[PDB]
Amino acid sequence: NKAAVVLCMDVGFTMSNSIPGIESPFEQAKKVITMFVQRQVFAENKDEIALVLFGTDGTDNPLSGGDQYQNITVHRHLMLPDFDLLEDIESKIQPGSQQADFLDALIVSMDVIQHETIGKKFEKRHIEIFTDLSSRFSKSQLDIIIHSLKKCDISLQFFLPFSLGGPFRLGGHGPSFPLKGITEQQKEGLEIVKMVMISLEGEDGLDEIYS
Amino acid sequence: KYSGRDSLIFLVDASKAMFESQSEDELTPFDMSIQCIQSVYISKIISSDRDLLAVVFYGTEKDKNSVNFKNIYVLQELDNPGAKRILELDQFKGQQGQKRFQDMMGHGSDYSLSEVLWVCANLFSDVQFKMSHKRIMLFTNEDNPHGNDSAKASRARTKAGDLRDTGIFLDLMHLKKPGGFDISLFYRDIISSKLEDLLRKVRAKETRKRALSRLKLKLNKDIVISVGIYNLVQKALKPPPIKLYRETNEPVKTKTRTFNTSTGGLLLPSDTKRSQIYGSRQIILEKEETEELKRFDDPGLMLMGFKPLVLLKKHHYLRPSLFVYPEESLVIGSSTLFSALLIKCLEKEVAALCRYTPRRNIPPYFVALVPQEEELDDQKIQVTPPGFQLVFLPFADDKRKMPFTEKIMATPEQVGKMKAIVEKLRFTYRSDSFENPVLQQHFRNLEALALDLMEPEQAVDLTLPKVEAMNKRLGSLVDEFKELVYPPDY
DNA sequence: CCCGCTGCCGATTCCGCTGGAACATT
DNA sequence: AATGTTCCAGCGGAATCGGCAGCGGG
Repeated sequence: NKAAVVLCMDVGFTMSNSIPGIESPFEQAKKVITMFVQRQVFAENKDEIALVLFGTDGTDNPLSGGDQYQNITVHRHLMLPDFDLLEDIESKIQPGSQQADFLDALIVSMDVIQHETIGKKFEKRHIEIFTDLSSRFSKSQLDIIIHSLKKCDISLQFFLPFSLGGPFRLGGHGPSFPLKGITEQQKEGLEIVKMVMISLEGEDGLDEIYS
Repeated sequence: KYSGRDSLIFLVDASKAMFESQSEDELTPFDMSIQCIQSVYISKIISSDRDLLAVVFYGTEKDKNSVNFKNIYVLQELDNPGAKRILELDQFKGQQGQKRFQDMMGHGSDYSLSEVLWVCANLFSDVQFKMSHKRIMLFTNEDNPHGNDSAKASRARTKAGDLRDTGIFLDLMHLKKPGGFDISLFYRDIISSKLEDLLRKVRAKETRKRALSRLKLKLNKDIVISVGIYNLVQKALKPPPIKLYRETNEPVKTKTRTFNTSTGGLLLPSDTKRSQIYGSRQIILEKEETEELKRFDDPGLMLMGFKPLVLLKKHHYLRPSLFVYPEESLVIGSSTLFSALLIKCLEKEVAALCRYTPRRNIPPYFVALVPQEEELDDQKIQVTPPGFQLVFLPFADDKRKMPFTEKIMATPEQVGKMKAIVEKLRFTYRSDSFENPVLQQHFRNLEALALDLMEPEQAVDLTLPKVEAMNKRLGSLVDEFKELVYPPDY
């Protein structure tokens, strides 16, 4: 029957950094998400899109307890993707330079899924992440969120910019980072997300990570 | 030549010896010839309904032809086959048709065998079409039309060579006088039985040979070789119906138009646009716009590189393969590069990968030019030509993902008995002969409707399984398979 | 400016294939 | 509603052929 996808995409300053000489990860992630919503809208399929932005100017979050849950705005709830949801991405030049976290966006995504799994039957729950993995990771709770993922029976997918380890422009069946695109903060971010995803369901999760 | 229609004149013998059945009640050879010509008409009226066919009778009493020789009767001047002519010959079937033949023109006379060849030549020479092959089938059983004259024989040989030089090839199938080929005629000079095929070999087929595309295989900057993209296998389908007027059986000349912008008035192709209503909002753009948003490259093939034949796994099929073959007349020297690529790719077992674009405004689509080696023998088994095979490659969504959540193996002992069964049923696939039941039945029903004879034949479906044959040829081992580990258990 | 050939090149007709749109069914 | 069939529409190959230019002579 139906499906529900809850996109979370970064707008933080480091992810929206200036072009090193190829592109900007914000633009690449924006292109990918606009392609996804484009296919969804013009395919006229009965699926819901809930878009949230982490690392924003303000925090228009359903829950914001003190310092945590900050710079995150749930722009759209699970609703039929219309041309408004597409012009939104087309009219979202602002990055909102306050890089806070990404796991906060994840727990907000589960929160909104449980908040909107009412009155609408759903067989699949998917959440997408777009992150440079450049902010300080939060370890407020990791085991319980994994248990929540296991019990809610949802599958996530994480996308990261060119940094994985010729003039690579957008996609050419070749290299991802031109010379050296990763930092130690991004290195440990990739490490922690890899180990989290492996602990979730293992090597298949390591397969479900794409630039 | 491409537009060269084939020609065939039927020259049957009506002198004395085909109106008696050699003291048998099987079939008079004249009737055998009429059966053969009926078969050829009904075959080429749906196989090659552009070729010209003619029926000419010699040795008859009265005469008809453009020269007015005696004892030569042209029943039909050569032209395309039709139902009228098949019926006109059908009125001479059997003994009743035999006596009908007797009374309309009448057998028994001194034919010349040099005036009749001249009449055949005139028939061939009086048509205004490009002919690919002129051929004359001589239906006769007699050996010596010259039994009492040698001048007649010399004139016949002269006129036979005189036919041959103008590209008219005479071939002779002899109606066996005793019913078996032991009458060995010495006329290997005149001619250039094999007849059961001519009674029924090809129930339905077609004829052609054409490019279907003339493209440029470009080596990505300027090295362009012209090349034809032929269609080796096509999936023919029944001809389209014709709207026909009830009261007179005439084509009705349809005409479609759009009008009435709530007023009543013709709309030209310029005052309309094309729209798609998505969600709530309607997107509008004009016809040339909706033709041009699918436009990536110019027509032709462009190499994306090379991949060995191994890693393109041969269940990625969605569109029947085509056949690349070099065409030099567009750009000269293409065949040299084509041969070099063919040889090198065959020796390396590597197929080229191209971006195919057949027509001017059509999205590019990825193809693999898999080399194929021409095979041939002393018998001249030309069953695959040299060149490339375009395997069309799926993109990402032409593929579909399936449940896949099922994995259960069987013990390595049912495999043995299935092996028993399969080696029991092992058979050579075919060279031909699985003709479409729907298409063949359509042709047979149409034959019946046009000739309104008795009622339509039932095409024997070669596609059906010989169920009793399998059941008997396996015997008592399929039941052994059914109940070895898994009874119904009720 | 005429006058005349004469290459030749454009368009038609005839096929045939493909694609897109409409149909009818469980 | 998922699909296969039918139908309609459009593009191209191939052959033909006529006249449109341009090019010499008058």
